Amino acid sequence: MQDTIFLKGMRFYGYHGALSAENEIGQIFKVDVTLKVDLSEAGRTDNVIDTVHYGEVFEEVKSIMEGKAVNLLEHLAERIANRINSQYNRVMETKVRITKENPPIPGHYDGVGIEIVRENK
Amino acid sequence: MQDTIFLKGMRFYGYHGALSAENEIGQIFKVDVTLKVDLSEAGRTDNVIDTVHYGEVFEEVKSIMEGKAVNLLEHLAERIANRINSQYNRVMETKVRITKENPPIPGHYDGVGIEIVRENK
Amino acid sequence: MQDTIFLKGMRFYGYHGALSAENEIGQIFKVDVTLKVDLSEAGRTDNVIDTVHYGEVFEEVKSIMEGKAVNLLEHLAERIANRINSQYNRVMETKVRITKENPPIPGHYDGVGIEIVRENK
Amino acid sequence: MQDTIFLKGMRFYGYHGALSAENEIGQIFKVDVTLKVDLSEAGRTDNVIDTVHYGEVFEEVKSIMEGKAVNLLEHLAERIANRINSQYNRVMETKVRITKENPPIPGHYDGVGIEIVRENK
Amino acid sequence: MQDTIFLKGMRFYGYHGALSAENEIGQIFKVDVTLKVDLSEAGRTDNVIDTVHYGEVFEEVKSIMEGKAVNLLEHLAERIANRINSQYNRVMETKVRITKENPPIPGHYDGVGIEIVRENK
Amino acid sequence: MQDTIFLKGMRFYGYHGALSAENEIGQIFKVDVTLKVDLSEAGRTDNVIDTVHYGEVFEEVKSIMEGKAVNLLEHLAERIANRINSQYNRVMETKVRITKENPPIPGHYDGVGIEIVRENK
Amino acid sequence: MQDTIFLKGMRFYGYHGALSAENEIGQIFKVDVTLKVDLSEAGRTDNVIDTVHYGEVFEEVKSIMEGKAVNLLEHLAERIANRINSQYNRVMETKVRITKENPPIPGHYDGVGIEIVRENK
Amino acid sequence: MQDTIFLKGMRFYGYHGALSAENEIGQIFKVDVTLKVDLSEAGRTDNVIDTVHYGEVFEEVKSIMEGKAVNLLEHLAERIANRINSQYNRVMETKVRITKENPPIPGHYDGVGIEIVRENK
Ligand SMILES: Nc1nc(O)c2nn(-c3cccc(C(=O)NCc4ccccc4Sc4ccccc4CO)c3)nc2n1
Ligand SMILES: Nc1nc(O)c2nn(-c3cccc(C(=O)NCc4ccccc4Sc4ccccc4CO)c3)nc2n1
Ligand SMILES: Nc1nc(O)c2nn(-c3cccc(C(=O)NCc4ccccc4Sc4ccccc4CO)c3)nc2n1
Ligand SMILES: Nc1nc(O)c2nn(-c3cccc(C(=O)NCc4ccccc4Sc4ccccc4CO)c3)nc2n1
Ligand SMILES: Nc1nc(O)c2nn(-c3cccc(C(=O)NCc4ccccc4Sc4ccccc4CO)c3)nc2n1
Ligand SMILES: Nc1nc(O)c2nn(-c3cccc(C(=O)NCc4ccccc4Sc4ccccc4CO)c3)nc2n1
Ligand SMILES: Nc1nc(O)c2nn(-c3cccc(C(=O)NCc4ccccc4Sc4ccccc4CO)c3)nc2n1
Ligand SMILES: Nc1nc(O)c2nn(-c3cccc(C(=O)NCc4ccccc4Sc4ccccc4CO)c3)nc2n1
Repeated sequence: MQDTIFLKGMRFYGYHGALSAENEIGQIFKVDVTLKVDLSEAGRTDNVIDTVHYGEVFEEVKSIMEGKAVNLLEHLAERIANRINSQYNRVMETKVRITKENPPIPGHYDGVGIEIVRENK
Repeated sequence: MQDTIFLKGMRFYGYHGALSAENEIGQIFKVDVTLKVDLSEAGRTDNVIDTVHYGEVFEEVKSIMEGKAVNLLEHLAERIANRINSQYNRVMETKVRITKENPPIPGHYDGVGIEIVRENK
Repeated sequence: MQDTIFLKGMRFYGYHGALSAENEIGQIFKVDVTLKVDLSEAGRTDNVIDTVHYGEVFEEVKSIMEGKAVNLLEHLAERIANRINSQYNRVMETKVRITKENPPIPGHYDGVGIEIVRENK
Repeated sequence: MQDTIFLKGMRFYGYHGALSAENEIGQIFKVDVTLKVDLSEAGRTDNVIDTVHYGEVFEEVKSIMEGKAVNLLEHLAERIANRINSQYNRVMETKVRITKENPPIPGHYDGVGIEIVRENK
Repeated sequence: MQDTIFLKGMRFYGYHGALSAENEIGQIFKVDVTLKVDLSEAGRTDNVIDTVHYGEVFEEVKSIMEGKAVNLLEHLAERIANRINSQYNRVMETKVRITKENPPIPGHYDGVGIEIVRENK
Repeated sequence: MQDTIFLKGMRFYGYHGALSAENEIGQIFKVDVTLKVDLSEAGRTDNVIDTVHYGEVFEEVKSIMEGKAVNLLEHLAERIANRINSQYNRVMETKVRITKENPPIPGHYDGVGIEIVRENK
Repeated sequence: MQDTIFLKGMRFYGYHGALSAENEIGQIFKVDVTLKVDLSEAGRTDNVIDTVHYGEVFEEVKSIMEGKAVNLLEHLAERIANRINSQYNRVMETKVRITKENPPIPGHYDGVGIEIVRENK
Repeated sequence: MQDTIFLKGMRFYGYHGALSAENEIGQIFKVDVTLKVDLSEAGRTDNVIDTVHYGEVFEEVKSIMEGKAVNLLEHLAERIANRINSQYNRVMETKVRITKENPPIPGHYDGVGIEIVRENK
């Protein structure tokens, strides 16, 4: 089963980071969420109730990304995957990628970040 | 067998969406289609009749994307995969990705969408 | 005097537009603001009090772009130029460009919009 | 008076070109239109009737770009400027830029084209 | 063994295509080549003779892409994979992707093309 | 008279540069040419003989950019402007911009270069 | 005289900013420098000694951008323009644009900054 | 286990290359590093000590990329993978991609390079 529902390049201004100054100034966090969902019923029915609402997922990601500042991207993604898996039984597995395009790293790069994959139990 | 025929970033202005206002205003839909096709005969012969015509595939996608408005991206992709699989026996499997880069979601992101993979029976 | 202070590609999700459906769904508005300001004193002093604060300007633009929905981009830009000119005497003239990259126009384009230039009286 | 109304990166697939093969195959034409229009009344009133409708302008450009094939970009732009100037008295001057990003020129470049500026008489 | 040597976005102006007009006018062909090669010896030695020369590979691709016009992308890629596999025993497998970003297809898309994977016998 | 004919982002691999190593290795040179030409006759007539051929201009630029290596970008642009002005009486003035996106400068930048404007005598 | 020598998109990681946290964490500063220089002698001679060395200019910009942290972009640009004007008599005027693409401003934008133009006395 | 920590598009100006002239002039090297690391503990704890520090990894890559010039990209990547695997036991495997976007290859392409994957022993 290779069907997926995705939300790409979601950007949020947040205050996460292990560094005091980061928590103070903040920065933009980029988030990609890919959900493993069987979409054949919805493909047949065309009834919005047979699939997972992208809009609702964005709201969940947003509430976590624009909420309380935490130290790690690992913790933010764990909370997002866990939030999506908990509320949608149709999601067989959740992939969350978070990128800091402008972290406190003296250099020239496109971004740094993490990616996790959590199956829905 | 890892050979594929692809059509990337096809853009169509359509009226699909579960929201009345979407159906009224419309938006641009981005579509990626990847077809699993054994291309060694055509690679040998160079005869256009031994492969699947990209132009014809685009026409099929277009007729569906610019046709009657439906609620879901899931339904649009199901119709496209089913249309391609039905008319081309050489296509072993069809992957259809549809992205709404500008859906009615208050936020900053690159796009939202779905992706399905349907083997040709 | 060719010195300027600028804010490029500011993006806001708003509900402006002459069409009911636009007001309902909303869309992203892109805004460029260029201010004619003599920057030699600040270039000499390095004292933030001798120039116009980009951060404060962004806040002004934001309050207007994310506020009450109006029909025209012309009206939004007039309000922004007027807001900036009114609060900063050092701004000799304000240029405001607003782009709707995804208006209700069935077609393929990069964007549509307006640009105004208002001298500070 | 530096106010303008603009339409950027409009893309149309057409068959214009002095070469037979071009007329046969076609290509994408990119068009930028900038109109000199005094926008202060509309900025005051917020009444759509006090400005020039971007949507209507796009329709005009489209009808010319997707219509009968001609030899020159110069002729296409002359027809567009003339069409806009004729129907809108508020347009003091029309600038039309047309780019062939992929003309029959053996080489590597971003595009070739012309730009004209026609005052409204 | 997941090591690879790659050449991305190689662009050549050629005259390939099943349509007479294409052969006459030509267009830009984009080519991506990925070679499966064990790079640990070279990683140890740092001796250029223990790996496959990217420059030589580009020359091979070029000679085929800028040579005699053929009908299919399938045939061009088959010739490239076969050319690389034949001359380099260290290449365990060759992947060739060819994209026509501007084919004679009336529409808006990013590109169309094929991709093949050929193991070296 | 604000009409212009332009060729943007022409790229050529050349060996120009004041440094021996540059002459040996080479690099990509990016060239923009803007010609001041009255395009109203051609806009009226649609006859290719009433304007300046973009294709011919590209050929001229190419012959200079891919020819004998010289030390300066200033000299290359002077030769191009002079070549275009000499062969086309309809060109009232020629602007030539040449960019070295990857010169032997240890740093991070988008490009360095020169731009000249030469009226046709 | 419209000839210019330019350096575009120079990027430096620095610690400038009126905010303590900025000075602590730092960020990338983007700089564009355009110099008004008569390039006809060099265009004639092809002798590097008749023009201004882009490499030397970059070094000057770099020494200022990667040096002591100051509060304002206005001060940094004033120092750069003044440094270039002082060391090169052939530079009739220096334009310096500095952009903070990621300042401590909670929002979505492309960048904020200033631009100054200083004639060489 | 599909969790990863990544650093994308790191750019360094170095002098690596098998050609004398390359070693003399230098060029920009682009590096992507993907680390296979189990991130669930850190996702639970939010304690920076339970994961691998992206900043420290960048420093390692940098020290190798901006250090002594070597002939091959294969050798540079082998040293990086080996450096990361050696210092971090939590890294189960290291993927290093190095791209020369502007090598001494007369042509038009996006880049050439290699990619290696080394499990941590
Ligand atoms: N795995 C992970 N996940 C997160 O969410 C993290 N947040 N930080 C984090 C915490 C504290 C500092 C930094 C940071 O980027 N520091 C950059 C830096 C780190 C280590 C060593 C050097 C540097 S930069 C440097 C080095 C030498 C001189 C001057 C500088 C610039 O400050 C990041 N690391 C994370 N790792
Ligand atoms: N899986 C899927 N597939 C499709 O094809 C869909 N079309 N829509 C769809 C239908 C109705 C509404 C929307 C939509 O994007 N609504 C966005 C939204 C949804 C849910 C909750 C909030 C919001 S936005 C919001 C929230 C609070 C205040 C103000 C707003 C902006 O309207 C999308 N959802 C789909 N899901
Ligand atoms: N100068 C200006 N400023 C603003 O802020 C505006 N907002 N709108 C606005 C208001 C109402 C409708 C639209 C709009 O874009 N409509 C697009 C459209 C307009 C006119 C004619 C045709 C079309 S699209 C079309 C045409 C034929 C068939 C189907 C369609 C798609 O609806 C925009 N126009 C503005 N002009
Ligand atoms: N000012 C202007 N405006 C237009 O609208 C034009 N359409 N064409 C046009 C007409 C006929 C041919 C071409 C074209 O691009 N030909 C390219 C070309 C022209 C002249 C000389 C050489 C070439 S390409 C070439 C050269 C040598 C060998 C092989 C080739 C590839 O065919 C363009 N020129 C225009 N000029
Ligand atoms: N698998 C494959 N590989 C190649 O290398 C190919 N080259 N062509 C090829 C050959 C002949 C024509 C075309 C082409 O793109 N034609 C586009 C087109 C094809 C089929 C049906 C319609 C169209 S476009 C169209 C349709 C209706 C009206 C007007 C038009 C524009 O001409 C491409 N097809 C290939 N397929
Ligand atoms: N106006 C102009 N026009 C041209 O066409 C030029 N070609 N070169 C040119 C000639 C010789 C060297 C270079 C070059 O870019 N050198 C870069 C450099 C120049 C001056 C000072 C330092 C550097 S880089 C540097 C500095 C210190 C240590 C290590 C390095 C890297 O080599 C360029 N300069 C031009 N100027
Ligand atoms: N003209 C100019 N030049 C420079 O070089 C400047 N550096 N700063 C500067 C100094 C201090 C703070 C900031 C900054 O961007 N602050 C952003 C901000 C400023 C003013 C008001 C609000 C904000 S953001 C905000 C607002 C409300 C709640 C939360 C936040 C996020 O901190 C920038 N301003 C400059 N102006
Ligand atoms: N696998 C690998 N890894 C590295 O790190 C390499 N560095 N070089 C390397 C060494 C020496 C030369 C070049 C180079 O790119 N040369 C380009 C070139 C190579 C072979 C054949 C032709 C050419 S370009 C050419 C051809 C004909 C005429 C004129 C030219 C331009 O010089 C690269 N090759 C590598 N391969």
